[PDB]
Amino acid sequence: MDETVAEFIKRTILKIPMNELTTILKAWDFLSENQLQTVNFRQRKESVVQHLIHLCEEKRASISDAALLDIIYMQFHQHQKVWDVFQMSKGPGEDVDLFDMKQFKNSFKKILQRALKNVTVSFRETEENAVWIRIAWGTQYTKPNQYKPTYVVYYSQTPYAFTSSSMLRRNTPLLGQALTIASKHHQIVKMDLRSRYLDSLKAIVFKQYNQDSRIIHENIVEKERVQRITQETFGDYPQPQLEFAQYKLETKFKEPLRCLIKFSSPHLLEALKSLAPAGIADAPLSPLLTCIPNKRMNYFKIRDK
Amino acid sequence: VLRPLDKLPGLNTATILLVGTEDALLQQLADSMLKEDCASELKVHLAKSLPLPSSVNRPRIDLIVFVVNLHSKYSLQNTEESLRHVDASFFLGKVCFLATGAGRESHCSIHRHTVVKLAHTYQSPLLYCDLEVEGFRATMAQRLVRVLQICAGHVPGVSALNLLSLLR
Amino acid sequence: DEFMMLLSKVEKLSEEIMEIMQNLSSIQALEGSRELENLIGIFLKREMQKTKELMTKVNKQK
Amino acid sequence: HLESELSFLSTLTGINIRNHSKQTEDLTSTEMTEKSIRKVLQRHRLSGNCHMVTFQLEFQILEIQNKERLSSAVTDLNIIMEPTECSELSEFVSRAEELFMFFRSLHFFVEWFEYRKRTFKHLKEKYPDAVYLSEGPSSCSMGIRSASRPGFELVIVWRIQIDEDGKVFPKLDLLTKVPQRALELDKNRAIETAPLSFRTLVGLLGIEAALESLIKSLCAEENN
Amino acid sequence: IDKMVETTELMTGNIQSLKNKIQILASEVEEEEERKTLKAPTLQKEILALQNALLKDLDILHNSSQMKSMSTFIEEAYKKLDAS
Amino acid sequence: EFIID
Amino acid sequence: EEKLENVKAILQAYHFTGLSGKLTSRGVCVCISTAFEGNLLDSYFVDLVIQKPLRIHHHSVPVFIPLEEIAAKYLQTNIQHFLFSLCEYLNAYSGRKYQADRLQSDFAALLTGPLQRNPLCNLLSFTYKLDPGGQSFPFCARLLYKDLTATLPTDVTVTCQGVEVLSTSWEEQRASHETLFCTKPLHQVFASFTRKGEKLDMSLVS
Amino acid sequence: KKRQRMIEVQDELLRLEPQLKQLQTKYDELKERKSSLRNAAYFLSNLKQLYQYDSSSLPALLFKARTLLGAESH
Repeated sequence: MDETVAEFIKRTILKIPMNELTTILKAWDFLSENQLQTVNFRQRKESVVQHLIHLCEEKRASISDAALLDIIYMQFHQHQKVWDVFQMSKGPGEDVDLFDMKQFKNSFKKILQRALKNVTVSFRETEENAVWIRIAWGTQYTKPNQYKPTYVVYYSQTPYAFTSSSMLRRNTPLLGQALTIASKHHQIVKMDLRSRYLDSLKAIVFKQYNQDSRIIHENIVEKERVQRITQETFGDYPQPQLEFAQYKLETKFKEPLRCLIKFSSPHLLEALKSLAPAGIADAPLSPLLTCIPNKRMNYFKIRDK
Repeated sequence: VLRPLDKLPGLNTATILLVGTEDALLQQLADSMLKEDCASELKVHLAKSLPLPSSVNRPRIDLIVFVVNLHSKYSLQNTEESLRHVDASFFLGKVCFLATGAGRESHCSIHRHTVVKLAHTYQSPLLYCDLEVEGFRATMAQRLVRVLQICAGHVPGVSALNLLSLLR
Repeated sequence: DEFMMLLSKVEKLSEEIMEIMQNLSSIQALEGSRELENLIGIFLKREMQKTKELMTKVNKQK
Repeated sequence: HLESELSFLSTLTGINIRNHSKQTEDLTSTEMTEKSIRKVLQRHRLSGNCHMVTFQLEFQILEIQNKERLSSAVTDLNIIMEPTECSELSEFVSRAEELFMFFRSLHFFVEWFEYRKRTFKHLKEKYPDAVYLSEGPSSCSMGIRSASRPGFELVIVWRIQIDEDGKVFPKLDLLTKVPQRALELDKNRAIETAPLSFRTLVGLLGIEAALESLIKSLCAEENN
Repeated sequence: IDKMVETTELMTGNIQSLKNKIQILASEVEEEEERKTLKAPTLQKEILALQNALLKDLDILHNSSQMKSMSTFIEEAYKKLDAS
Repeated sequence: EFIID
Repeated sequence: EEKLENVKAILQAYHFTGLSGKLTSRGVCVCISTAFEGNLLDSYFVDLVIQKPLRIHHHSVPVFIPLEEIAAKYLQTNIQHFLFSLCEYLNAYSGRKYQADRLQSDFAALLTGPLQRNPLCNLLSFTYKLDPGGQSFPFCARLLYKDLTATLPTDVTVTCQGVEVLSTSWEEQRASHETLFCTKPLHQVFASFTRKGEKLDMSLVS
Repeated sequence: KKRQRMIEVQDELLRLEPQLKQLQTKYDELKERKSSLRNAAYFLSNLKQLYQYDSSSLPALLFKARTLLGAESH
């Protein structure tokens, strides 16, 4: 029931598909169990997006949880708006003995509104211990832009804080800036993992992903070796990168030669695993691609050797 | 280097040897080659490069079918890298050039003239097909068996040498 | 052996030192205090006989 | 694979697991309101030896298996081990019954015993005249004797203290007494501050190096 | 924030110069050295501090020293056999 | 790339 | 017999060592199982590779409560050359960081507000309500753990919820809460606080 | 100014980290250097000044006497 608040809620409601109305709307708690029966969810789209917005017209909806609704929308649609991964690093000393959720929500909002004074920062501490920040950016001259926010999934005590690579404005050095000040770290480093599958980034960065008698195949001793090296470089259940794993050359052709190799697959690490057995790749498939999760980063920055 | 007559034949054994970089299509073609219950003991051999690591007791290869995937230039360049390991007595009757992927004609990294020039400069039959579809395998695999019974000498009127004089 | 002679002396000490320890009633205060049974590093004639019968026989076998 | 299990027990030192016998007293009867949570009381005997220290384990765990979880727990634990060495750990043999942390205290109690025994066999063997040592499995008492002043003696006591949490706490005391022959000859405050300055001395050099340097500068004052 | 980093720069300059002068001092400390090991046990010194009892025990210990001539020596020998 | 970016 | 008398040791190591390592080729997988005092309800799967350049392969040292996972990357910055000692200090981090995690799952209703915790429960900040007498003023207890190895909290702040110094009874209660939290775990305290504060007397101001 | 604010905070974060490390080093060096020699070079020379608490040996002797029975039981 406000400007760019009711309209923002309306714009983020029809985005979700017809199946997950109840699942998303139970989470943000504006609709108590009594209010869910008033709206009939099964008739049409424009009917539900009009009666649901009315239920917060009577609830006097505010941007603080209007952004939260977008947060739960993104938690079920994290496989869009390809995520950056930032990596914090404290110096020498003891750990952060006081990462209060209250203090972190305060120490992020304070530093973010210190310079970006017009923002609607809305945290939603998830049950997997991963603070799901969403920041609606906008300079002091303008209102906070909720059209394209920058969701930040800071895993609570982890150095790593995934960030939705939405625009990469002059705020992305301040997004890391307030992230490394709220969480008591010292340095922010984009580790150069840029994948659209957040549940796949979480596994890669935290290393939580693997924890006939007549037909005589003449090259059977070679196919077995191909399978062995494929099963020794891709052990089991390769995670889905689904990201443009860039490879920007600076290599002399055997002065230098530049190209920008971009692997584009719906499931990258399971496509490379099915390359050597398919004959597209050599059996010792190059570390160059196999150590994409083992390096926890797919936009590399090292040089020739 | 493979030779056509280094090994004695079996008894009713007609052992083809499919040579192609992709082995999924080779395995499907071999499955289709034995789906029908023919009168010959077909011991189909698969491969990727004719160098064919030197293992004794290998039967007298009565046919080599260079499956050239027109979609991939690797399947060609490896074929010419496998044609330099063949006898001049092997290309007479006991050599066929399968050209899979052709007919789709939109994925062909190889022009179908280049494969016909390759199969005409070695004076051997070039049998076109599309190995990704079973409906064109089972009718082409039965062509590779009726060729195989010709080169293996199972039809007692037609030699391998007589074959390319019919497929010229 | 020298250790066996010392063990015989220890057997003599078993009669001597234990009697010397029994006479010294001041040392009886030790091992009888909560600040000694815990903080001070936390009838033995037959035990010393077991420290002679099961030690002189065992030392020789070594 | 059992050879590799022995190898793992050699590097991942849970100490040697030699005599292990797993029996199970199934107690899923109706006395415990069979409609409710399940349970089973297994019992295991786990005897083993360290480099020198031994142990035997009487180990009976109640395995509470709720209708949705398995709240594994312990009901009976009896430890038959070394005497004074586990008298402090006898607090934990009841705390574990009031278990895993006996394999982390005794896991580092044996490292402490190594840093005790090998350092003692270093200091006494490398040089033992001014140094007498009360050579025992638990007797950490070294003699000192300097003859520049004819009546001096010192003893450092390498006391062991393991808390209730299983953390080893090295009590590096200098439990000092000079005989009455020359107690009042130096007439300086060097002896009154000796056991407080010992805690500083160990922080300078290595813990064994500090003891060796105190030996070389206190009883080797006659040797040097 | 500039006053904060100016105070921090005053502090860091104070410290680079002051830890330079005490690293000269620390070389002096090593030259005097020339010629949780204790943090955990930082409170164990009170037990050392903790008379009629002292004199009686010492007199008994002198007699116990004669006892220790046969007892401690046997212990120093039995454990030596155990150690060997 | 030769793992250059 | 040897297939059962020397294989059950692995099963015996499962229930007892807290450091049983699966004998997987190319890196021993130390299945670290952890217990609080006499109860155990988690196991942590750290995956290693047997390489003289000592690399952990892909740990399950919990990354949701990730100071262990940071310790899976930072404790080896202290000691890793001895798996002897790393297996202890990592089992210490996992055995305390589950204890505080297990000191979390107890909380049912004695507390009114949400248990605003930390990963590893490094900061257990719960606004409970123990009210022996009825005069309602709750304590928000921010249990601050200096070390991730000691099971018991280190810095106890049982702060009165924005209220002045009440009568001596409630100051006595705060001082008793501090010393009962610092020395005795909440699993053994908030079961002894309902027992002492019988009938579950809640508050009026909170 | 906002970009300058981000740069100054980046310096302020770096300044904070550097000052924390420097103060940790300051405290460690103060303790070690100032107290070690004033205690070691004092005591080591005071021990030299000596060489070149009455119940302590009583407790040591009691421990040694208990060690006799402890070794006998071993």
